[PDB]
Amino acid sequence: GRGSMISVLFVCLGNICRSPMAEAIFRDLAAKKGLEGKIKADSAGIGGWHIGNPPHEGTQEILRREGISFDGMLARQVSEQDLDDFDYIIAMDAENIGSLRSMAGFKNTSHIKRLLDYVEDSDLADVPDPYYTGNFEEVCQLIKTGCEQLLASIQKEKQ
Amino acid sequence: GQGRGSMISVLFVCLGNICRSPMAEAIFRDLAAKKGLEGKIKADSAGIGGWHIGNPPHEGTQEILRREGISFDGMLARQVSEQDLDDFDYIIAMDAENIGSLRSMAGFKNTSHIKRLLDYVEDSDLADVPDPYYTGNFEEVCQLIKTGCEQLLASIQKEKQL
Ligand SMILES: [K+]
Ligand SMILES: [K+]
Ligand code: NA
Ligand code: NA
Repeated sequence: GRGSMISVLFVCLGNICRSPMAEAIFRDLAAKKGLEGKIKADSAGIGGWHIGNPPHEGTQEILRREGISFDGMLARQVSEQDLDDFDYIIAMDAENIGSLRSMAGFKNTSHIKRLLDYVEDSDLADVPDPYYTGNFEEVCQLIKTGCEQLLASIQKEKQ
Repeated sequence: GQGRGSMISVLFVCLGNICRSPMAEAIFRDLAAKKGLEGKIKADSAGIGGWHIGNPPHEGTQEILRREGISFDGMLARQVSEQDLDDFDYIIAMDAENIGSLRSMAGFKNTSHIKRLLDYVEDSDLADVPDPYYTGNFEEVCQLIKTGCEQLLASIQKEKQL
């Protein structure tokens, strides 16, 4: 539209469960708002065990039932450069925040926030890691509402 | 129980290494001494960030420690490094952010020995020790760190069989 494309990076630990789910859901929400030419999403993980792999089967199953594509999505590890490239860096939990701030040397981190920061009220602050819980349904609900509220916040602030 | 064999080492980690981890270091050391474990367990602290390197603990923590009649002679802030991960048997973080920072630092190194202090208080929740550098509340940090160190020491005594 007017000016540069907005970019959003979702960050979790493995970049196989949470952040890919968020990337795909957010992308789908944006597409439906007709914003695909104005906002772009990616994800990445703090850790590197899963680099190059498709999302966890649990996340694939969730997305499939939502009818959301995830073709071509494959884990990658966040880098320092990502901090400069992306307008919004959206962590899943407090551990991820700690990782990102330390990577940034505790400088220029105002754009690094948790997904549930965008959900007013909200009992939870963290999206739990289902690699450990097994609870992909809970994650899906938390990520859906978080993405809806994040998109609205970006839509407001940037247009 | 146990100086019988190699010394067990515990590193307490917070953000600045001036408020929480020094308080935990001093308190935990005091608890270990009371149990007669000075010859078996050694504690240290360190911070994620580097703003306060070389400084003594925050005045609030000094005041708490004075009240508890616990010494902190020679305790001076330092920043945690990769080598600390391999050196210490236990790495005990004050909050989830601290854990995440240590994870970013670890690379391919094992991180299974990195836990939060209040993970050992089974089960309170509170899970995080609040940062009094920001909150201004040294009293609640003292209470949390006392109970956490008590449970931590008991867990180590059970695990290492003293
Ligand atoms: K990715
Ligand atoms: K220290
Ligand atoms: Na940026
Ligand atoms: Na070790």
